Amino acid sequence: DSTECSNLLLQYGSFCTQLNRALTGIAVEQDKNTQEVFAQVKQIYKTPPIKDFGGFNFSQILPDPSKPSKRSPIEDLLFNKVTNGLTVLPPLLTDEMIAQYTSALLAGTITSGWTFGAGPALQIPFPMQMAYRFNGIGVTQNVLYENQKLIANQFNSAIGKIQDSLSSTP
Amino acid sequence: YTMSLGAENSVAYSNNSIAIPINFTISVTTEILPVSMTKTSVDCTMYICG
Amino acid sequence: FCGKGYHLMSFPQSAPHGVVFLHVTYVPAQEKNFTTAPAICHDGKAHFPREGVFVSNGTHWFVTQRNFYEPQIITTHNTFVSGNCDVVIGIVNNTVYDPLQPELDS
Ligand SMILES: *[C@@H]1O[C@H](CO)[C@@H](O[C@@H]2O[C@H](CO)[C@@H](O)[C@H](O)[C@H]2NC(C)=O)[C@H](O)[C@H]1NC(C)=O
Ligand SMILES: *[C@@H]1O[C@H](CO)[C@@H](O[C@@H]2O[C@H](CO)[C@@H](O)[C@H](O)[C@H]2NC(C)=O)[C@H](O)[C@H]1NC(C)=O
Ligand SMILES: *[C@@H]1O[C@H](CO)[C@@H](O[C@@H]2O[C@H](CO)[C@@H](O)[C@H](O)[C@H]2NC(C)=O)[C@H](O)[C@H]1NC(C)=O
Ligand SMILES: *[C@@H]1O[C@H](CO)[C@@H](O[C@@H]2O[C@H](CO)[C@@H](O)[C@H](O)[C@H]2NC(C)=O)[C@H](O)[C@H]1NC(C)=O
Ligand SMILES: *[C@@H]1O[C@H](CO)[C@@H](O[C@@H]2O[C@H](CO)[C@@H](O)[C@H](O)[C@H]2NC(C)=O)[C@H](O)[C@H]1NC(C)=O
Ligand SMILES: *[C@@H]1O[C@H](CO)[C@@H](O)[C@H](O)[C@H]1NC(C)=O
Repeated sequence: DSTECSNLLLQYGSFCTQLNRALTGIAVEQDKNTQEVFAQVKQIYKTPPIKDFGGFNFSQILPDPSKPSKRSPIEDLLFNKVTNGLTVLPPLLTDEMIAQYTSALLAGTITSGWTFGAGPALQIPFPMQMAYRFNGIGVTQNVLYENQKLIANQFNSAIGKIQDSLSSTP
Repeated sequence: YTMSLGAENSVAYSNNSIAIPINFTISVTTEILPVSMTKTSVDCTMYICG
Repeated sequence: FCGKGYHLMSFPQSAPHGVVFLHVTYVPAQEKNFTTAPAICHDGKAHFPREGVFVSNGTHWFVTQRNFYEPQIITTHNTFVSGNCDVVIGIVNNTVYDPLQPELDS
């Protein structure tokens, strides 16, 4: 609040304008980064009420209705595990909207595979989508269909191990 | 206002239904990428001292 | 990476201190619902699509490419046999045509 200090500071020119401009550029850049990463879909997709995906369990990654924040158990664990003229500007996208974007991406990739990323979302059963992915890596569809229960059990076990590993590693 | 992320689109998922396209659109989109800047040189002696 | 949609080609254009890429992409449109099955049960054998998917318009079963609707008759050539019908969940019963059958029929 010193007037004399500001009067002496004016002799140095537009340094303060440069610093404010650079900080403003960084602040808008962070919001641009968040838009680029998360806002890649213009449709907010939602999962069907009945979670019949041919044995595949997505409860640990889909949003929990019981939680007020509408986050997944994995996302909730992630948020729990992260802990003089200065001001902190809030992010343009809040945590619930970012969670909503992730939920839309999850719903699109579960119900429509990769179709929603290239155009209109085309529905496909999840085992058939997994079979398409199997064909992508050079494994025939029959292997997926014959061993569907084993693949679903392995996927569920791996997702559970992911949650345990995140909860158990500092 | 509170911003809207996107229009809601509930995909009609079921265990035995698929959606197959009957048509296509040839879409051309633009992507602008900067490559170079203006090449500026500053004579340090002449700038500071003339 | 090269435009929104399935990338077909791109064209470069010069710009002041920059480049403009015109990405020509293929976008699916006018989608239609069909009834689908993982496999077709014929003669106690399970048939799976070689390059496409099984679709049904309500009464008849066909195999079509995934990105465009072009129904074709489910033949021996376009499907591959792996196992019986007891393992695959959701297999439906339908005939599989043989193009060799009229040759020895005549
Ligand atoms: C998917 O997995 C979740 C989590 O493992 C299952 O939810 C559990 O269900 C059992 C039995 O109903 C409960 O005792 C557990 O407490 C539940 N866990 C959680 C974290 O909620 C769920 O049953 C599985 N299946 C489906 C169809 O969602
Ligand atoms: C696929 O969509 C194209 C749109 O480009 C359709 O082409 C149009 O067809 C109508 C009907 O005859 C014409 O009046 C338009 O002039 C056509 N547009 C162009 C650019 O040629 C095409 O008919 C559609 N095909 C199907 C099977 O629906
Ligand atoms: C495929 O069938 C589904 C189910 O009949 C259609 O989904 C419904 O479409 C009507 C028409 O707009 C809506 O009023 C319903 O709310 C939709 N249901 C759900 C769960 O979203 C779907 O539109 C059909 N798709 C095509 C391309 O015909
Ligand atoms: C599904 O598509 C098949 C193939 O086009 C349809 O079968 C044709 O139906 C027309 C109209 O009755 C007949 O004139 C043709 O002779 C049929 N072709 C064959 C090979 O049988 C079938 O009707 C369609 N089903 C539905 C519900 O649309
Ligand atoms: C598809 O065809 C199979 C083969 O005939 C059917 O399985 C038969 O089902 C009847 C009724 O329960 C049994 O009496 C036979 O012993 C079964 N045969 C075999 C080889 O398993 C099956 O039911 C048919 N499915 C549909 C939907 O028509
Ligand atoms: C789809 O689910 C219904 C019950 O919801 C079941 O009767 C039917 O057999 C299932 N179809 C497939 C292909 O899994």
